[PDB]
Amino acid sequence: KISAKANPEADDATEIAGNIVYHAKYSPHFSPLKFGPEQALYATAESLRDRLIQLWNETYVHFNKVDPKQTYYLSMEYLQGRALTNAIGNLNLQGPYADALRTLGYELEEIAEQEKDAALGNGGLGRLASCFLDSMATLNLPAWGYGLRYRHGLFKQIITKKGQEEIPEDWLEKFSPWEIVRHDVVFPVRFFGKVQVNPDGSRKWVDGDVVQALAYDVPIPGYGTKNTISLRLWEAKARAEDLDLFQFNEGEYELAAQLHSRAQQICTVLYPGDATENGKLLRLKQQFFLCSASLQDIISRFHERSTTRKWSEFPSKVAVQMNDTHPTLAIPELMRLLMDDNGLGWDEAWDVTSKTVAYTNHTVLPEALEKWSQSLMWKLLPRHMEIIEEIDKRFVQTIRDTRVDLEDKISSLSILDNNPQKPVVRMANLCVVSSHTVNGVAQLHSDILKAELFADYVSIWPNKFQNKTNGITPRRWLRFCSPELSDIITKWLKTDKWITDLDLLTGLRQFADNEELQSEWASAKTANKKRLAQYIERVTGVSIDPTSLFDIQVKRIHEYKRQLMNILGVVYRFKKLKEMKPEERKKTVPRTVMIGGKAFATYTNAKRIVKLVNDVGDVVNSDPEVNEYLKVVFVPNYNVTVAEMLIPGSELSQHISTAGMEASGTSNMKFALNGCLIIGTLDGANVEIREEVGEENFFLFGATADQVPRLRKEREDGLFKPDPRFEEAKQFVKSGVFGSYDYGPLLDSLEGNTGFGRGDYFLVGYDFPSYMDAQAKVDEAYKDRKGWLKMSILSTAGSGKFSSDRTIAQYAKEIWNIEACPVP
Amino acid sequence: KISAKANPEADDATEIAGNIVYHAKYSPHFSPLKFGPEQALYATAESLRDRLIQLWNETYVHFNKVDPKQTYYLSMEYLQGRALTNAIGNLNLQGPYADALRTLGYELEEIAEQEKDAALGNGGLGRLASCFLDSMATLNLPAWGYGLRYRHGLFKQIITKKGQEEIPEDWLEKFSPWEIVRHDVVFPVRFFGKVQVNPDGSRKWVDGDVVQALAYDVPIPGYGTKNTISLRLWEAKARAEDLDLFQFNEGEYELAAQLHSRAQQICTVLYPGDATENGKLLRLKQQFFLCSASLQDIISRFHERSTTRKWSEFPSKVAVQMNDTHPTLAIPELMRLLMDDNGLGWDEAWDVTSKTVAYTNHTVLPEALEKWSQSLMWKLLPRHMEIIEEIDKRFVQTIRDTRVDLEDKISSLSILDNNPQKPVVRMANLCVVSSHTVNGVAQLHSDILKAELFADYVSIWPNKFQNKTNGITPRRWLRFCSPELSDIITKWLKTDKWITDLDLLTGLRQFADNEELQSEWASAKTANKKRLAQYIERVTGVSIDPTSLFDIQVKRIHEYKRQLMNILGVVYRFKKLKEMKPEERKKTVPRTVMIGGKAFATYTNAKRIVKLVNDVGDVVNSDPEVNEYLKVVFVPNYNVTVAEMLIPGSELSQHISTAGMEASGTSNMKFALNGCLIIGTLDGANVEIREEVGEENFFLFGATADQVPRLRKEREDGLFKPDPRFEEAKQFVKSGVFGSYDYGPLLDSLEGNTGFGRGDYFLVGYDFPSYMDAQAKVDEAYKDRKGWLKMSILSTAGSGKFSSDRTIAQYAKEIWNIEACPVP
Ligand SMILES: OC[C@H]1O[C@H](O[C@H]2[C@H](O)[C@@H](O)[C@@H](O[C@H]3[C@H](O)[C@@H](O)[C@@H](O)O[C@@H]3CO)O[C@@H]2CO)[C@H](O)[C@@H](O)[C@@H]1O
Ligand SMILES: OC[C@H]1O[C@H](O[C@H]2[C@H](O)[C@@H](O)[C@@H](O[C@H]3[C@H](O)[C@@H](O)[C@@H](O)O[C@@H]3CO)O[C@@H]2CO)[C@H](O)[C@@H](O)[C@@H]1O
Ligand SMILES: *Cc1c(COP(=O)(O)O)cnc(C)c1O
Ligand SMILES: *Cc1c(COP(=O)(O)O)cnc(C)c1O
Repeated sequence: KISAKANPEADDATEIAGNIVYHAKYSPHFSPLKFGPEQALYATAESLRDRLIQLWNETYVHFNKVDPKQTYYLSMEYLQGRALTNAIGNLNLQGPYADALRTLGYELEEIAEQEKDAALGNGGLGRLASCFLDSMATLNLPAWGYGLRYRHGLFKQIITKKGQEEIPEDWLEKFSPWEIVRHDVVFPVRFFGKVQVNPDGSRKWVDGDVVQALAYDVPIPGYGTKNTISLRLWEAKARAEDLDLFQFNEGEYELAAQLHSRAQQICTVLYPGDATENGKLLRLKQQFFLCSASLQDIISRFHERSTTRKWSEFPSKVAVQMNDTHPTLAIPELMRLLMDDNGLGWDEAWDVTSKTVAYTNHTVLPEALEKWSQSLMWKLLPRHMEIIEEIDKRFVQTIRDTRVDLEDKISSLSILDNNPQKPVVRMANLCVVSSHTVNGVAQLHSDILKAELFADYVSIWPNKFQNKTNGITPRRWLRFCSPELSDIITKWLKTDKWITDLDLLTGLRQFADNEELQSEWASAKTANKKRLAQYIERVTGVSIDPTSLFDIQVKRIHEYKRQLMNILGVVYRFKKLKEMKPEERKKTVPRTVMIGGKAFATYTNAKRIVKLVNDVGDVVNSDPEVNEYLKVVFVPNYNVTVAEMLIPGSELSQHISTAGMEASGTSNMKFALNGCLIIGTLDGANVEIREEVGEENFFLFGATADQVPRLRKEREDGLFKPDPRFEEAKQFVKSGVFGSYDYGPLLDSLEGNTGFGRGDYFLVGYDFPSYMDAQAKVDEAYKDRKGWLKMSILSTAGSGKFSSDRTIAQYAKEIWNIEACPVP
Repeated sequence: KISAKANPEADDATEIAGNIVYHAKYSPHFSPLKFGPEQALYATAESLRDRLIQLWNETYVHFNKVDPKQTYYLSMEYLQGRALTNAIGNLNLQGPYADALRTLGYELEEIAEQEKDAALGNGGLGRLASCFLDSMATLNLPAWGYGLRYRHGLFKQIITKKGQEEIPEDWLEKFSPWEIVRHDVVFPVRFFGKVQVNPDGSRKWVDGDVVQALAYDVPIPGYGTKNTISLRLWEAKARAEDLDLFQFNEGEYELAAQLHSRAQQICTVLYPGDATENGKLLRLKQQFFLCSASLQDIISRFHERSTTRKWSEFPSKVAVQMNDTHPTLAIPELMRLLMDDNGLGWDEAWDVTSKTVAYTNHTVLPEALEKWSQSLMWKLLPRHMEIIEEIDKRFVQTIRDTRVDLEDKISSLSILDNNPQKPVVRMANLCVVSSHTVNGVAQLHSDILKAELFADYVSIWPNKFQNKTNGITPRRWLRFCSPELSDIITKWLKTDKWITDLDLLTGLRQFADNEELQSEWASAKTANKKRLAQYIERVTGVSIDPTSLFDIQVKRIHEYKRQLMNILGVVYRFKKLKEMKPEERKKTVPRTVMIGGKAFATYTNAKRIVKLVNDVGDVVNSDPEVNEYLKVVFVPNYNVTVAEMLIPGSELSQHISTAGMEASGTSNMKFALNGCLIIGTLDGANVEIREEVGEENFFLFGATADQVPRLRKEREDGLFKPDPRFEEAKQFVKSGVFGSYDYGPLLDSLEGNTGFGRGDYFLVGYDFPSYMDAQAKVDEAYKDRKGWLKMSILSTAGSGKFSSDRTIAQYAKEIWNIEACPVP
């Protein structure tokens, strides 16, 4: 009935309905008879993109006129998730859009479910990046992100009888309605080739392969602001003229299209397998391609703002932030662009580069810092190796000529490790030496960087090193994912200003004992639990009881994350439930356990752990004697959407990594913000959460990070004494109770005292008893409903500090020296 | 200045200007700073596509409600050219769009020049297809075309010092604003695999590769009607799930993506080189892909129109027309879809197939009819070979049962040639045996098919064979490419109804001697010649004199087309001009010779001819003693756009193929319609043109088709006597006058009496003298300006018969049994 009428600025139900129908008809991607939910999604998204374009454009023009110092965030991952709910929310158009879609015959919820997540990231590195973008927008900061437009993500995880199987993502196999292609924004990116030395001493990278980098903008709208910034993504492309027709017409199709194939490879998947030289080269190509395209674009915008400019202004007008060591090549690439393409001398280009770049480190373990073969780097990126060797020459000369106390450490401090067997470039060393600031992501992590990992560098530059505690946006992670709870918070604080000033949540503490609030709290959590139930049934086929305790663990599958401990706990609780009399079973607290996460495909034990969880669920969930008191579900394809479904409905979440292994952990912060209590080790963000929410609202257990090496040494000296419940759990897994899959090889990782891959290095067995004791505390606290709801309210009430708004403001002031630039 | 305001139905300058700016802003493909000619082009096209969508939709719905019999035209080529001018013209929005672009700061002409031709075809087969689509739309016929969405055409021709070089077309490297993707219209297409026999006797093609066939519609608007039909184009695609991640992550990138690569190959170029087994298989895959995707879509639309349907209705509701033998596989594919996917028995599916399919043949030479190795067919399309062998078994049984006088000819009449040395499938035989109608494309061609090529088949089915003389649309080829001449015609006929009733042009004959008309005619031709001069200067750098005689030959470069005869004529003319006294040179008619066309890349002598034309021009054009009387220019990258520039400005065109070699030739018709006289052999469309325009208005020469074999035999018997002027032309080319390129090997094709590639089989030497005598007649006729202009007017006046509207109306009534279905 509703007729097409374009209105790019539609802000009421009737105008918005007209604009959606306009796109359906005049921006078609389907046959015109079809107006199903999927077609309704694309039309709605295109209706919203109209407003996004207006704002993006206004923002671009304003930043152009003002010529503020601008920050560019370089990341190999962005976990954008779905864009619909967030776009509608930040434009504060919820009611009008929900009403428009109703007049067109749909519930907004159903349409929202059609959207595929943007497969542009994998883990916490990427979701941090995504949260940061939302906060940069909302704080009106002149800042952008750059990334790669990956076609297939890491992988879509499916769960079969074999356990995890890995299939390419398909989010772009029709189209993304959010992105805007910029066919004028193309930069050449080189690979391989060699260095031409000119008579005047200048140098030029020549020959090799040249790919085209094409820009796509993804608009990022701020909450309660016109300010709309960009996640500018690159697509690697060959030109038509790069296809060799002679070869094609001889039947040599692969040779004919070899440039197109190498360009496609760059944006196929994140973290392509790098056991072989091909893979190592591919990963390096992706990092270089990000770096080179992004820096060419940045330099081009710097010049475009010239009202007449001097290169001395560059580090007063540009900040480049490296998320982890993946964008390390920005350092030598910026030197290359300055000196070769722009004529600067080494000293002037170094002064610019060292004042522009900053490095954020996300790791405790020095073994985990990136290193590349010097031969591979010479092959792919000869001119950059020239620049890197010069950076290292100068640095080492300075240590030799000023720090004689460090002479014996030059072999570890240098960027180039000239080990006779496997000479490498130490990318973290390149980052620390070159960057004006280096930061960690939690206080303890940052102290560990200063005191252990980079101590000799701290000695050289005692003001280089800073902390910036991670955070999460309360838009995506509370306001938009839990609207009913958000309405309760607004009502009781008598303001909605908490959405941009999350510290206002402490105003809930005075009401934590108030039974009317506890009632409304409980109703909210229950609603979310029924929605979650529905979802889990939909996607795993298992019915789950929403009056049961929802216990959730969702992280990357990995021995140090200790999913294996959780699952052995479940196996023990199952066994005891089975042995109990039915009269005794009625005393226990019913529980639905939910584990999810992806396993790196080639990581054998991680894949065995996923298989184990599923085999355990298959048995427990189908056992009519205890399945009223316990169910276990492996939740597949964990991504932002899945987190948006689980987090609002969560009651207990598990953050149980071996102490000392986690720098941070932002999912912890999401769960705490949503009233979900944590069972956790004293590690990463758990430390700060427990501080802010109060130790009485947190379930702590396990060895502490300083005990861990002592306890490993006790194991090696044969002094470990396994708890009987742990031994019984193990045996039961080895009993055959969970089918014909031999779990013996997985569990052998927990056996013995010595050997790589043996001796329970992650202290599954040692922590097990305090872990089970904590789970007993959870049960007892759960049975006291009023006490539970009080703890849940305090958890939300104490979450203010974890806002990514706080984090980004600190970066803005202390590292980038940028400020708000609100679009009028 | 002008503000964005969407108006899909914009019909005046101000509304249209707003809609263009609306697309520029809200359908962006560029950074928002840029509004150059290219960006203007895209925005203007999108503005027009708005109107095209409305009409396409209205048309689709109307055909759906009516359930008329509908024709589907299958072609491996469409020469669509540029769409802008044609779209504006058919919507009769010329004035409003030219004014809109002027208010936005542009001339429509400049915007028009930004458009890349759709590289979807190569030659006359494809432009015929494109003309037919325009006439289907204009005559309100329920008819569509199906084609492949080729990414890179055949090739873009560049001319370098080496002559022709071939580069991939790039029309899709940003996007095409005309097409509409239909993500719900996807069909599976199989290759290789094997045939499963089921216990119930049914058979199923299984295994092998499976690609996805995705539809894109290109709207084809009719002149003076709402009726807008489709050229539906297929893209071959792999699914994301077809990428093998294990292999990708092992560094085996080619293996990982091998399905994606085989899908991409299908739509890379037209006519991929087929000397090797790979290429033969790729060409077959392209034909099968077209056929299978198209027929699945047709069957799906047949069912979608059901009001309740019976299969007996299918051939009353569907006609499939095969343009040449490339869609031969529609016959067995339609039997496969009917019997396997839809459950029909052989006899019912054959009755349906034989009444649905018809075949248009375009060939005089039996050596030219497509044949494929039986083994290759078995490998790629096993189920189709099963069906083909059954068709052939039954047909041969029919000859035994009913036409025992043909028993001895079964080995030539059968579809399967079981020659022990080279067993093949004869695709033409399959087409003739299966189709209810077979037609040729000119009266003489059709008589040759009945009397020689398929005589025994005519004997079996004496009503199968028909003629349908080709034609051209007077919209693209007169009304839109020559607006000024069109305005003169309208003024003198006192009507513009000729645009859809081209036989009205005979009303110009009474005026062919009228001095005022001749004056206006000349003025019109002169304006077109100056535009052509500009263009030639732009695209070759050669400055040409528009008061000279413009002599044009534009066809595929080939020894039988006899560009080599033309160029040797030019070389002789140049030599005589140089030898003349300047007093004598002033007696001659100045001439600009223009040759163009593409050479197949591996066809050595064709490429040598392109080089020769360029080397001759380089010398003549830069010779200040005769370049006032002669210039020669090779016009590069001949395509629809180039013909749109040359044809309106042409005075003489050359259609000089060896007699008996051409079935038709539509470019002949386009020239005749535009008042350009023809120097030509008695062959192809020249026969009918000369009849219609009058023998006094045509320059005929050369051997006739009945003489050709006798003359070839005389050459073999050593009785040929070369004309001295021919010999002198040859020698001068061998003199070194045209640079260091040795033309000896090229000319060796004209030497000797026997040998493949030798002995002047195309009668260049024999026809040369009557050719030079005709060119002499042209010069004399040119000097009599009134007599020339009378002949030019008579040429246009007699061109009515060559309308594609006549051609399609005949197909509609006599072959498809479809009728007008005007959209209200
Ligand atoms: O302003 C001085 C100078 O700076 C730049 O030269 C640097 C090169 O760009 C860089 O490769 C490196 O040069 C070394 C070569 O790699 C090596 O092969 C050998 O020749 O030693 C060189 C010096 O150590 O370092 C220099 C400068 O230190 C810029 O390219 C010059 O144009 C510019 O004049
Ligand atoms: O008419 C009913 C019957 O028709 C269809 O069968 C045909 C097959 O589809 C077709 O291939 C061909 O089959 C021959 C096989 O190719 C070959 O192996 C040979 O040895 O024997 C077969 C029979 O000639 O011909 C038959 C029809 O003559 C349809 O698929 C059947 O299900 C249906 O029963
Ligand atoms: C927040 C989030 C993460 C990061 O969580 P960690 O605690 O570091 O494991 C990862 N994936 C998704 C989908 C997230 O939403
Ligand atoms: C009309 C046309 C053709 C068909 O020409 P023939 O005379 O059949 O060779 C080929 N190419 C182009 C660009 C045309 O416009």
